[PDB]
Amino acid sequence: PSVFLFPPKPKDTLMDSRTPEVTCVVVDVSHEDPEVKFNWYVDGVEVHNAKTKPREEQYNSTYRVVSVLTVLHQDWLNGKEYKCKVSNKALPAPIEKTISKAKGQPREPQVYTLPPSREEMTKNQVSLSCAVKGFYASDIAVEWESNGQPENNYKTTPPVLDSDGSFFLVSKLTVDKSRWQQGNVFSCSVMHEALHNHYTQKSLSLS
Amino acid sequence: GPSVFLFPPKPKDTLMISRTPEVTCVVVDVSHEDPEVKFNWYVDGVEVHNAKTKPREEQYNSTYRVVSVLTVLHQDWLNGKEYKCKVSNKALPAPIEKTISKAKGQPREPQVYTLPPSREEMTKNQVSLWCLVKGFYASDIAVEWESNGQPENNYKTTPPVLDSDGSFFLYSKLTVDKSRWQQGNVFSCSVMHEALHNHYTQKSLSL
Ligand SMILES: *[C@@H]1O[C@H](CO[C@@H]2O[C@@H](C)[C@@H](O)[C@@H](O)[C@@H]2O)[C@@H](O[C@@H]2O[C@H](CO)[C@@H](O[C@@H]3O[C@H](CO[C@H]4O[C@H](CO)[C@@H](O)[C@H](O)[C@@H]4O[C@@H]4O[C@H](CO)[C@@H](O)[C@H](O)[C@H]4NC(C)=O)[C@@H](O)[C@H](O[C@H]4O[C@H](CO)[C@@H](O)[C@H](O)[C@@H]4O[C@@H]4O[C@H](CO)[C@@H](O)[C@H](O)[C@H]4NC(C)=O)[C@@H]3O)[C@H](O)[C@H]2NC(C)=O)[C@H](O)[C@H]1NC(C)=O
Ligand SMILES: *[C@@H]1O[C@H](CO)[C@@H](O[C@@H]2O[C@H](CO)[C@@H](O[C@@H]3O[C@H](CO[C@H]4O[C@H](CO)[C@@H](O)[C@H](O)[C@@H]4O[C@@H]4O[C@H](CO)[C@@H](O)[C@H](O)[C@H]4NC(C)=O)[C@@H](O)[C@H](O[C@H]4O[C@H](CO)[C@@H](O)[C@H](O)[C@@H]4O[C@@H]4O[C@H](CO)[C@@H](O)[C@H](O)[C@H]4NC(C)=O)[C@@H]3O)[C@H](O)[C@H]2NC(C)=O)[C@H](O)[C@H]1NC(C)=O
Repeated sequence: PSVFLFPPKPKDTLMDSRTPEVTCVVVDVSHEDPEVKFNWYVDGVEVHNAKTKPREEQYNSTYRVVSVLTVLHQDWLNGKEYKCKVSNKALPAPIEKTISKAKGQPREPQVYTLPPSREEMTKNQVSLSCAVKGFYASDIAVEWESNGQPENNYKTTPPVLDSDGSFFLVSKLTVDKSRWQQGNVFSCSVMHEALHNHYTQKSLSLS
Repeated sequence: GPSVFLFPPKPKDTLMISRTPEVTCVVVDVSHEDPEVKFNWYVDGVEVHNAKTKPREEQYNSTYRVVSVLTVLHQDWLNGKEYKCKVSNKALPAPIEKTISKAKGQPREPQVYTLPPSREEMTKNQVSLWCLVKGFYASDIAVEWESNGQPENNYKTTPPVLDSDGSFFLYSKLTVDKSRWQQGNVFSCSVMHEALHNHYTQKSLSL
């Protein structure tokens, strides 16, 4: 059996109303030795506000035991390291993994909206684009709105490392050509730690 | 004991008759005690015998790495033939088999749209030209940029992203000096995919 450690979701660390969690996942737990132990440490000191989630049975007769430790938003953003220690009979030793936020000076996203190409104006649905570039580190959230309400027919590329060490991505919202032609306003909402209030939004409409 | 990794041709290799597409079978962690390794190759389950196997190469961790390379016919790959590499070791409990092929499904033609810079970005010294490529299947694809027939190499392309209709999309961002955009030099996005006629299309962008 092997251990895998996962950071919080980007949006979770950026809004106080959300609950960021580090999650320790362990797999290949044979039914013969299905009892697993966890121990969590934050910046070298042990912590006890963690929990454990109910297990499952994978298709290969191996259990998948998990444990989520709730973290302070500011703890994670300030760089603290999260060590998860895993002990079991079938493992010769206690496995450990330490994870933290990427190191370095945060850099603010620049957000640019791009209207659909005229060539796409022959289709019944058109593509609205939100370029987000120059940000560091790569944790970011992007979503779309119209008239203050969610526009969910969108997909966003992962962050891509640019030649200057910052990241970019593009979000693509697909809407009915009719909606774009009447002049409705669409908005691209970006959250990132380096933005004021962790949030910014840019609009896009037919001129 | 040993592990086997099986690698496909690069996207452009199967798309141009000048290039040579290859499937590469790599065996690592071969021991000194049992160093002998045998490859068997199969196409749609029929054994083939034209592969080129290199002699074992000792690595700095005192294991051997052994490589066998199978030339494939472009149209065999594009027609979905399955390529199986079988690796035999006297230490191995049974031979290790790996198979690779093109991703399954009906190919779908990429639509290619160029997008000019946002007016907001027009206040910077450098500027971003966008090549949207969407609706393609499968996700093996190549994108590059040129101006006046010469490579424009200062670009980055997102990985393909699975869209909600089952096809893929990606963006390629070419960054150029804003001056070049404003004298009106023409930039071109070139795309290769099995579902394009002649496996190639090109879209231009200019002020
Ligand atoms: C002893 O050393 C050797 C050699 O290492 C060399 O020497 C030592 C001393 C050091 O100096 C090294 O730095 C030095 O490189 C070690 O051999 C290595 O063994 C590891 C683990 O066994 C292999 O890892 C795999 O790597 C492949 C990808 O490998 C390509 O990219 C590497 C760069 O990222 C590159 O180094 C490789 O050479 C190879 O490069 C490609 O080569 C092809 C063919 O020539 C070429 O056409 C390409 O252009 C070229 N590409 C590039 C970018 O250069 C990786 O894909 C593997 O991941 C799969 O397997 C993992 C399980 O091991 C799993 O976690 C992954 O998720 C993934 O799993 C696969 O997932 C897919 C779908 O996602 C699924 O379909 C598959 O079935 C599944 N496979 C599974 C589960 O097995 C993997 O990470 C190294 O390639 C190999 N190095 C070399 C040079 O061969 C050896 O480990 C050392 N031994 C000890 C005991 O220490
Ligand atoms: C039985 O069947 C089981 C179920 O199919 C199977 O379990 C699987 O086990 C494999 C390993 O054997 C494990 O694979 C790892 O996956 C890591 C990422 O997992 C993500 O994403 C995958 C899908 O992409 C999901 O399946 C996972 O559940 C997990 O999802 C995340 O879950 C958390 C939980 O809260 C969420 O918060 C996340 O949002 C969510 N994300 C996503 C996208 O879903 C992957 O990182 C691992 O790769 C690394 O380790 C490998 C060693 O095995 C290396 O080969 C590889 O190169 C990676 O190395 C790391 O690379 C880093 C970046 O470059 C470096 O910085 C590190 O240094 C380096 N570390 C190491 C140690 O190498 C790995 O592939 C699956 O996740 C797991 N599935 C599940 C559901 O748990 C069993 O294996 C099966 N057993 C048998 C015997 O058949």
